[PDB]
Amino acid sequence: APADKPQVLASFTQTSASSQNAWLAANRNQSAWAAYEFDWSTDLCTQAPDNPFGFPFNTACARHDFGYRNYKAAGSFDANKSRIDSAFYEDMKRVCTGYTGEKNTACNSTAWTYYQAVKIFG
Repeated sequence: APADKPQVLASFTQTSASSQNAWLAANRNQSAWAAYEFDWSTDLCTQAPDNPFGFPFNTACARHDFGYRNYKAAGSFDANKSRIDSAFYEDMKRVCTGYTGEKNTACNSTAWTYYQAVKIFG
């Protein structure tokens, strides 16, 4: 793979909106990133806790899968797990800002539950 793969992987897995935006563009153009041989497989939120109100967290889950799978492939998972989990939480919170009142609180509560369900592993 290219020499800057570790840096590209870091850039796609930060908690910032710009990192998520960069990853989203790559996700839509995976073939353009073929040289990097990233693991683009994801189960979306199928292995996550219940989502009774149906908030659209699929993309949040997808980027979290990307972070986990690729850092595990690089053999440096334990040291990056925290940031990946946090980025996941931030991605979900971004979704929630689109709601007000009860919905906003319910959305943030579901986001917290999802985050805690992965944080339990370490």
